[PDB]
Amino acid sequence: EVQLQQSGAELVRAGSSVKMSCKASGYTFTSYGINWVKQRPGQGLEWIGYINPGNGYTKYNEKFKGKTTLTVDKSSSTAYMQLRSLTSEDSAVYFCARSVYYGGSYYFDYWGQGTTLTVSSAKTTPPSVYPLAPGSAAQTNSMVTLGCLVKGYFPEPVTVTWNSGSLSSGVHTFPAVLQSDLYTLSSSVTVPSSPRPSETVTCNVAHPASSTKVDKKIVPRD
Amino acid sequence: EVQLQQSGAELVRAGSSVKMSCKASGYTFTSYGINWVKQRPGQGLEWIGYINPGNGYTKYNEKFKGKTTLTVDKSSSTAYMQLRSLTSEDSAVYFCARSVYYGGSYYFDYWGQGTTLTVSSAKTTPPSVYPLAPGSAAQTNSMVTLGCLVKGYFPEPVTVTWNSGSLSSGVHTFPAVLQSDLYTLSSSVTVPSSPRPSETVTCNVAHPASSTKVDKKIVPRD
Amino acid sequence: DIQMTQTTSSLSASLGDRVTISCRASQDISNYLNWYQQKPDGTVKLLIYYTSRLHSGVPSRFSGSGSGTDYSLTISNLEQEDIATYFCQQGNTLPRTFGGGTKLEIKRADAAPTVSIFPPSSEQLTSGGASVVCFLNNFYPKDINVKWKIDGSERQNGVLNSWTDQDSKDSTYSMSSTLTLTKDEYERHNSYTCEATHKTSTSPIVKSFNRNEC
Amino acid sequence: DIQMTQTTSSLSASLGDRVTISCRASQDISNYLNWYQQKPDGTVKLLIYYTSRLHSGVPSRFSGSGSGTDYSLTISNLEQEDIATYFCQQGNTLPRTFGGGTKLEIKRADAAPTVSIFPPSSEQLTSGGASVVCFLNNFYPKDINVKWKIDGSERQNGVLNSWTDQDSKDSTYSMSSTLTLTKDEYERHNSYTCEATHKTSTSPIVKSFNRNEC
Repeated sequence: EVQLQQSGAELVRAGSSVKMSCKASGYTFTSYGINWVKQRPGQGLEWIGYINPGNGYTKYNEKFKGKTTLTVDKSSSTAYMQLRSLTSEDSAVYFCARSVYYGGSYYFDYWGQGTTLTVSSAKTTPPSVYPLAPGSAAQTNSMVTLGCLVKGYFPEPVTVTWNSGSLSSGVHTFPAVLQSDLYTLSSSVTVPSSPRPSETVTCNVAHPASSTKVDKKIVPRD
Repeated sequence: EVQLQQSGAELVRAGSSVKMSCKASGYTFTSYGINWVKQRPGQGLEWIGYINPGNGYTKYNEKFKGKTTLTVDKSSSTAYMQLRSLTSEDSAVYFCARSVYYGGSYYFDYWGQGTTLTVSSAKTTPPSVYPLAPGSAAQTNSMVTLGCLVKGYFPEPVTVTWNSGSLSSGVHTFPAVLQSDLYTLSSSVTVPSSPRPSETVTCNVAHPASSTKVDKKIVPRD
Repeated sequence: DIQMTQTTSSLSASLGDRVTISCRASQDISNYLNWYQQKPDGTVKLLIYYTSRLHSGVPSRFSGSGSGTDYSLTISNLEQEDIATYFCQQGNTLPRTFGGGTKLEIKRADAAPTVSIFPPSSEQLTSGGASVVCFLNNFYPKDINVKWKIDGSERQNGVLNSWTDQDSKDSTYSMSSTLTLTKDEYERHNSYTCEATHKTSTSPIVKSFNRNEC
Repeated sequence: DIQMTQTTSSLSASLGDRVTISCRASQDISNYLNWYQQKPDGTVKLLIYYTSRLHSGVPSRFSGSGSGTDYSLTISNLEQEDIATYFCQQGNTLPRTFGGGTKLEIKRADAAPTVSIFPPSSEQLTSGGASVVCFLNNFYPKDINVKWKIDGSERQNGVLNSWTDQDSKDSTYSMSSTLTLTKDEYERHNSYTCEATHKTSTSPIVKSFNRNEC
């Protein structure tokens, strides 16, 4: 079995640098080539370069070229990639892959899990949690939807659960969005109108980075 | 990694001459040329001349030429510019930029922080800090606007501050203008009609070049 | 440079169907087209390489054909786990280029969003902050636009939106939008509205609230 | 010498907008045109070289184009950090020459000036000089006229003005006008008036004060 196993520094100020490791196992490291592909949060796969550990050297994708250095270390059977001038548009997941030949030309047969990189200047900041209830008294008469707002945190991720997890149906946890260098997300839940407020509805949000564990019960009114 | 550091401000008399230095570090100082751009407060960017660090250098712009002179010192990685017959007009910011080449083109890639030149015969003079109390709540109702006037100082900068900083919203500190061969700036602050004069409000101005620190409490009347 | 284009970003097909994804290349790629899959995991495995027809180590239910400029992948028996994103790529010239990918979704019938407005909470108001949140749950398809109105108009500035991937059990979509204002501006107006425009009605769905009806 | 002109001395834009700054050389430049960015604090940096196409290591939101004599720089999703002045330059022929520059400023709702006048502080008069200050704060657009009157008259001489760069929080500008007279001439008039006209009203927000009523 073949395996590209990677990782490296993952959260850095802008203008900084990073070195990503791509460790190959299961074959002889000098018989094939590695490629690094970029994928910003907004889909699309971007080809960067190609290092050939053996007939030694490289070839870069105009655009990453100049800001990207591809090297490798034969002895440790590890290839490396380094991003200089890190900026925000660089915050993304990077994969490495082995190119095989077969008739015609090359193709990527094995992929690393990809190391995530997040170019920020933010500081670990706990999330503020606020309850989201109907509001203007007027239900939605039949079933009722309540929420939980989690604002101003960093970094990711965040754990949101309702009634310790007893509530699992009708729950929507939205991907976090970057307000101002901080993240914000919310989670809705839906229960018959016979439960709330009568029965208790509580969101259990957690933010490991800041050792923040919190339980905001959803009571009526404002 | 590649950087050019320029050297401090230069207050100098009209008629005299000065010599500013540019220092490279992070690359081979002799493989690239050096140019000098001039920028008077009149925004515009100008090109003075270029110089070849490893050769007999030189190449000026018919204009700064004859009044300027570019030099260098291999064994120091430094670039120098010597202005002569100084006058108001020569007052401006001077940047040094490295020339790099790419398939037929010459562009400036790295700039230094630039240096400031001031052509004046002024002496060091502590600023006077006057109280700007408000005489008519006619102008803008329900909020007050107090101020500090800082006149007669030299040279720049001047740092103004309100209530040691605990007061920082609604405060505008205006660029200084050159009055009678000295500087004059002001600053304004806005607070609710309750805070003044109930609670104090004072402007703390500082003039390093004079070892001056003045704290003017703003009181009514005149 | 060689442009790899894949018509249909979002392909809709029901479990069982034989899905076919398409890929076109800005020029004759000489049968050096490869297909990569990507689960919601983010992981990407190799499926078919060399102008289709060539299996790597995946189920036989995956295949490709084509030539010249046009290529297509195929999924004879669409599996639940096959709901992923598919990228074609060319190996004919440098640099290497991938298509824009095609993500799959399931059969669902038109649904129409259940919209919900939520004024800020006491708690956030006391910390001197205000965020108006609105919910658009379980709709179909995923196309949807939201607009905020303060006292009857505008407000683009300060709106933050997020959408969920298709739903595991029901194949719907959900969206959250947040208008975030200062506590001082917030209180300057009484009515807030969340208007949702969906291909389920020509009349925009509307939900609002009057700051003094709580 | 190759004249370089920029289509403007400043442009307005909104965060998230695509911004285009053009340049035009008095003669053919063979695509030998570069673009630089000067941050409000003076620090300058290379943005794009070789006919607005190639870059140093800047966001891929920036990009440029053109040829012959007309060249353009386009910043797509305008960011707060991009509020700056842009310069074009050609390395074609000597002397190298630059373009006038184009400063960005964020668009906002019109805003009239809060105006305040201030009489010479006692302290200052003891000096033999009397300055009269007038602040015109938090207004937009930027363009703005100020006129001084004494018992109703001209005061072309002795005035000195100063303008803030567009504020970072809100998107307003401020200006400070100052009439500097000698205590002598100062005690020779009663009314001192500051009048500020702004395309936000026909009638100027006049402010003033009387020496005898203090």
